[PDB]
Amino acid sequence: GCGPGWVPTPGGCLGFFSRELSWSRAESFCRRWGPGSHLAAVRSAAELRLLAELLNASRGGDGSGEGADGRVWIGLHRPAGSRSWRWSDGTAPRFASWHRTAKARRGGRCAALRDEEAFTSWAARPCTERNAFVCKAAA
Repeated sequence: GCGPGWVPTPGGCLGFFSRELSWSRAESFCRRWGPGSHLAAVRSAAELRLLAELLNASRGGDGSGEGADGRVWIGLHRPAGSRSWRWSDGTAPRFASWHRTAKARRGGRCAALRDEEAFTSWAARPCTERNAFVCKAAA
């Protein structure tokens, strides 16, 4: 039972926010909803499809929520000093949909879903970049 403005996903609720914030500020914003809330982690292709539907908003409405107009921050990032990327919600890596090009895998330590392919892949962006974002409040 997700509140107004949020949609169901396995294990919790998704919430898209159009306000543009740096990765860190977006992650903090998500954490402010309470324990278990973070920038959304994507654990499977099925989960990504639900996210794509929410962000593209090509045919679906509830009350007062539209779709994303650009790249969207998600919970994957590479802390300074670490060689691998990790999800901000504590889940171990299991699924990844990096845009398959060398350029999309460099240029920053934070990942954002791309609007180019209707939110089906993500790329590395400067963590200071201000982008819209999506939170997942896990049960």
